[PDB]
Amino acid sequence: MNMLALTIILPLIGFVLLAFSRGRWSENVSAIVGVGSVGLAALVTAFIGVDFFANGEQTYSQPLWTWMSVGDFNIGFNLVLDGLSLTMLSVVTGVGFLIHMYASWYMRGEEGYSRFFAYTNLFIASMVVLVLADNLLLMYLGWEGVGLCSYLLIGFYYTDPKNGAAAMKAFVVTRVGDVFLAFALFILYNELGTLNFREMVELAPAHFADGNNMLMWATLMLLGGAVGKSAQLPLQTWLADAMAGPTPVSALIHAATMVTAGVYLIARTHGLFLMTPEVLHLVGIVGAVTLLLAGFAALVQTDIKRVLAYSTMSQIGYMFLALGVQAWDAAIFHLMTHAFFKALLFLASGSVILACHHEQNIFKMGGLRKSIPLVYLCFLVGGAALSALPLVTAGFFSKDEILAGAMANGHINLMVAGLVGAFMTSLYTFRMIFIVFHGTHSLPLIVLLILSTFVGALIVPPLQGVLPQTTSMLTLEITSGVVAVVGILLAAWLWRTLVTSIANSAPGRLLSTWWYNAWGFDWLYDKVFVKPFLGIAWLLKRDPLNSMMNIPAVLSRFAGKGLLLSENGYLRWYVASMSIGAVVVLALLMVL
Amino acid sequence: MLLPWLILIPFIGGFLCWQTERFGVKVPRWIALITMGLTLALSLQLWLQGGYSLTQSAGIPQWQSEFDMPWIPRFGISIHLAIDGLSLLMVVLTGLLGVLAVLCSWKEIEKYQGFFHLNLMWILGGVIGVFLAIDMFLFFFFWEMMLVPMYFLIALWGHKASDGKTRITAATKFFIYTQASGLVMLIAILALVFVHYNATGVWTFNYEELLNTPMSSGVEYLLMLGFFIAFAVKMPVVPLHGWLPDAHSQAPTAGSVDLAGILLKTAAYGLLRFSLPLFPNASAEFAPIAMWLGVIGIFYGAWMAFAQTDIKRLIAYTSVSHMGFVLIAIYTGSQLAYQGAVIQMIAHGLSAAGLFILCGQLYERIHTRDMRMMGGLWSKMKWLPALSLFFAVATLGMPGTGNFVGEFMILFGSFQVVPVITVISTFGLVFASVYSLAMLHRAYFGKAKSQIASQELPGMSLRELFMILLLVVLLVLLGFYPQPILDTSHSAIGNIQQWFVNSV
Ligand SMILES: CCCCCCCCCCCCCCCCCC(=O)OC[C@H](COP(=O)(O)OCCN)OC(=O)CCCCCCCCCCCCCCCCC
Ligand SMILES: CCCCCCCCCCCCCCCCCC(=O)OC[C@H](COP(=O)(O)OCCN)OC(=O)CCCCCCCCCCCCCCCCC
Ligand SMILES: CCCCCCCCCCCCCCCCCC(=O)OC[C@H](COP(=O)(O)OCCN)OC(=O)CCCCCCCCCCCCCCCCC
Ligand SMILES: CCCCCCCCCCCCCCCCCC(=O)OC[C@H](COP(=O)(O)OCCN)OC(=O)CCCCCCCCCCCCCCCCC
Ligand SMILES: CCCCCCCCCCCCCCCCCC(=O)OC[C@H](COP(=O)(O)OCCN)OC(=O)CCCCCCCCCCCCCCCCC
Repeated sequence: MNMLALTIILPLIGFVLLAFSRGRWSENVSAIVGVGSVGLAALVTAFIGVDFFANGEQTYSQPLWTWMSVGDFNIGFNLVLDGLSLTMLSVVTGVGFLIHMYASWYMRGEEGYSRFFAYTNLFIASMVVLVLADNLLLMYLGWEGVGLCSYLLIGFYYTDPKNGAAAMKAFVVTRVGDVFLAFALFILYNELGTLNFREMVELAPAHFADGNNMLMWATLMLLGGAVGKSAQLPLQTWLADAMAGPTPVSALIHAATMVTAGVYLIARTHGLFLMTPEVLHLVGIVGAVTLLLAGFAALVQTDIKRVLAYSTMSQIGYMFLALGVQAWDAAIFHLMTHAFFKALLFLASGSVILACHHEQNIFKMGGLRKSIPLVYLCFLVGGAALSALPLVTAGFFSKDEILAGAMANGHINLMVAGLVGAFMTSLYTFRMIFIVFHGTHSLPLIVLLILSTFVGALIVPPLQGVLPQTTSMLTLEITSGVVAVVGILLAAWLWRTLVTSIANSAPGRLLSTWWYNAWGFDWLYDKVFVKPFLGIAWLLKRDPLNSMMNIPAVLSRFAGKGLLLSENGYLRWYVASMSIGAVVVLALLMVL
Repeated sequence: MLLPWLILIPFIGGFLCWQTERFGVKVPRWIALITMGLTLALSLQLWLQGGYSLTQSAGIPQWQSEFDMPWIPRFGISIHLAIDGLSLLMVVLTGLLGVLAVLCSWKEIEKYQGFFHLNLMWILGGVIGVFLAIDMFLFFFFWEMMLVPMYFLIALWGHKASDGKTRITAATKFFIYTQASGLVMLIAILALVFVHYNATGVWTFNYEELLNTPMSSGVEYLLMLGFFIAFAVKMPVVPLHGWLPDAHSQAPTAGSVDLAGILLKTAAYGLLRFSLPLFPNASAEFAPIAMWLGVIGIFYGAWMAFAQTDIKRLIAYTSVSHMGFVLIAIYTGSQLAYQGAVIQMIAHGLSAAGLFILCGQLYERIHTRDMRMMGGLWSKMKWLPALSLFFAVATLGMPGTGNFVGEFMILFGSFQVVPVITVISTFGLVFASVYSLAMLHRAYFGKAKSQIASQELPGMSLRELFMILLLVVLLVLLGFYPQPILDTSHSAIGNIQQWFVNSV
């Protein structure tokens, strides 16, 4: 097949046409171009999957050209497709198509319509390049494009300076993560002589027979890039502070493309991560820690968007935990199910923002179960998939598979972290929906409402032969359902006097304010990075090196002004200076 | 026999551009375009007939073309020109930049425009001459003779909104920096020629005969230091960068003098062809100092660029940071890093040309260069903020542009050689993203900060827009397909690398 290059080229064509359109086209024409390019990519992905399952799920390679060839440095411009690439491509294309349809409905009467769709098409193109590249440098191309498109999409309403500040923060934090990823690329080329994923996996055990320090460094820097893009520790503040953009931007970033790039990077490089078990368990610890902080921070937020952002944070932490406990199939399955229900939740949140006015607070509003039953039902089923209602939602099955991977690998701390994370997830989710909703049948809403039930759990990712198979189950299902049920019942019981009594207490208020400030990571990152940067920039705004190199001009001017005093115009002094020079010349000649 | 004509065509074109001033004011721009297109087409013809993708490194000296005619036979001085892949890439680059400079200085309907064109072609022909000369005195002559035209069109034709004293000060600073460093290079050249004459008996200024000069380590170090100071003024290397932002800011407001004189770095070529082959041991000992000066240049240029309120000074400091990257690349001794440095030189030329042309158009649109006086310009202009976004993305180091190919290939080779410097330089790439986004947010995003930014600005002319789009297309082609450039420069880069590493 010659259709993977089509899945790259079609969103590229959409981006180029809509960017050079510059808003002169109608809304219908620009919507047709952007949504049609993304839908054509989705249809070509569907046909690629049909052809993939027609054969024996064989890995396919499509080279195009050689990107660079300097001696032994041979970086090729080749695409590859296997089960993991097909799963990520299908998720990206389908969820992006649904978000594009909802955005075409949602962006009516908005300036920058074609610019919005050009940026989202370039986002889809960059992530398709990211998931289809057979080597790390082409994947870095896709990584950088995804970061640039996220920067362009977060600061879409560029007139508000807060939006631009959030976009700039997201771009700088992700660029730090990509510099870590670049370190990984440099290490892997310097050691193995290649950046092809299959070739690196084949060449790593032979090369790293005596020393294994450089492979551990490379996998640690790969994890650094992954937590850069997936908004984990210690590069996590951008997701919380960068929801100032539009709602379809948030849906795309949180479900389709941006946060799933790190999970894909860990899954694709699993052969390198398996040779460094300490780094893989460090991936698990990073996921568990980010899980805990996101769950604790999500309850104390007072906005729907920030709660959904920390929900995305917590679920990406679940996927990172699953990769750490070598539950690769569970991690990818949770990626697809979380894409479905988080896209659904963001669509319902955008609908309830449009139903309300000026995006008001969640505490003063309530009793929306009668005015808007449809948005309430969509939000309820999205939360149930988020909070793992047993045997009715796909998220329950995905979290059950992740917890079974935690069972089978003999990790205790990650297990209890996942269990209390599931509890905390149930509490914050049902808290938020019962605070907001208590006291038109759009087709994408119905599609990811169906996909948030067990119908989405019926889809099995074809990761056999690509990712290694994951290695009591009834008791785990019972205790997970019990934890989710008691979290639901507790959040229904409280949320309103006891919550005010707990919050108004000084330890309670201190903990609530500490968890509202992203565990103080924004302040810490400001005081260690942003404030000294501005201090050094203010110290170096007048070019001190230029002044120090201009010092000889000042010395020359001073010396010339001093020497010009001897040209006073007096003939007697001229005769005196002649006699002084005669004395000096005679004395110097007599000395030597 | 085209290199003597490669230097002579710009000279005769500028001379006849001055001569045709009697026939009109709208006339010499067409003659300028004709002679720059002729030089560019001749360079493209010599590229197409060169066959640089099928030649192997056979030892320095190895030229595609060569020519020798005795100029001062008393000193053994001759017009000695030669060309290979790297030199031809440089001459094609300055031909394209001169065409862009002529197309940028369009509609300058004024008296003595023919002399402005004459100075421009003297600068461009001089840059071609230093790129082609392989006689040391001839190379130094060409090196120092861009100085009078550049000085005169900075001091007399410069930024007219500023005072005439400021333009004269910037021009004199640039002249004093470059000419003093050139005189230091002349001292090094004379000492090398005399050392070869004493050790052998043959008196010459030929580069190919001065290569086999037995000398002590200290004398070779001093000769290398003279050459390096001459190249470090023009590279620019900190702290000898100070002439560059004022020379850019007091350059003529069209944005053509930057392209003609500054935006191709003959200093990196000079280091590659003269500092490494003539003094390989001294360059090997000097490499850590040059690498740390490059790191300091990267971060200092980034911090300097962030602190500016002027766009043009910001872009000049971006040039300082990128040339710090190139300076790190040159002293690695790595073929991959050398090829990355060549790609980075070309990509920096194209991207900085686009940035300076867009800044000039913005200044003609809003009559100010202060970033506190604008904001929200995305809603006021039709083409300028998006092209500026592309070029800030390019000099940010984004894959898909040639800057990424050059920068990351430099970093791959450097990490093979020097890992810590590579790590610090990649954090310099983070700093590059920071200043690019700062410039984009200050200029084109947010609300209008004054009254001139609140009005619908006039659109872009088709010639300016089309050459900006040509630069965009060339940068994208360099990012996605840099293989013809690498195949062109591979033989020369390999010969320089092999001479550098087999002599130490
Ligand atoms: C991750 C990106 C995936 C690829 C798609 C888009 C690529 C970027 C498009 C813009 C830049 C293109 C520059 C490169 C073009 C191809 C260069 C090349 O080498 O072509 C020759 C190659 C056949 O020869 P080759 O395989 O190289 O043989 C080895 C030589 N001994 O020829 C072939 O194999 C045919 C290749 C056809 C490619 C068609 C691309 C169409 C793109 C349309 C949208 C353009 C968007 C431009 C802007 C993008 C963002 C900057
Ligand atoms: C390979 C798959 C992806 C992998 C990752 C790739 C990452 C690298 C991509 C590099 C390109 C730069 C990316 C960012 C460019 C942003 C430009 C932009 O903002 O375009 C939108 C803008 C229209 O927006 P609007 O606000 O409506 O209009 C302004 C006037 N009122 O548009 C305009 O105003 C007009 C267009 C401005 C310039 C558009 C981009 C030019 C560069 C890319 C195309 C180059 C030419 C194509 C052919 C290349 C050679 C084959
Ligand atoms: C302020 C701006 C201007 C810059 C400063 C002015 C120039 C300063 C030059 C200082 C030179 C110091 C030389 C010290 C030893 C002199 C006596 C001696 O023993 O000379 C040795 C040697 C002659 O002995 P012989 O054996 O015949 O030579 C064969 C060489 N293997 O001698 C030789 O072979 C000749 C050695 C020549 C050395 C190179 C001279 C130029 C070096 C570049 C310029 C100076 C350094 C950089 C600039 C400094 C800061 C501005
Ligand atoms: C009003 C303003 C003007 C007046 C005030 C300002 C000062 C003006 C004068 C500045 C220049 C001072 C003299 C510099 C040259 C000194 C030469 C010297 O001492 O040479 C000694 C020795 C010669 O070599 P030797 O070892 O004898 O060889 C035979 C056996 N090997 O040499 C060696 O062995 C090698 C010695 C190398 C180090 C000496 C040169 C230092 C140069 C410093 C500047 C450049 C630093 C590098 C680049 C920085 C960034 C651009
Ligand atoms: C230690 C292990 C873990 C390492 C990784 C995790 C920690 C690093 C995370 C860094 C996050 C920094 C985020 C900064 C976002 C700033 C966004 C922003 O809008 O900043 C404001 C300003 C915007 O510029 P302007 O357009 O002019 O706006 C008007 C001015 N307010 O813009 C600015 O003021 C510019 C701010 C520049 C920030 C530079 C950050 C550099 C990060 C380097 C990380 C190095 C890690 C290792 C350190 C050494 C260890 C030995």
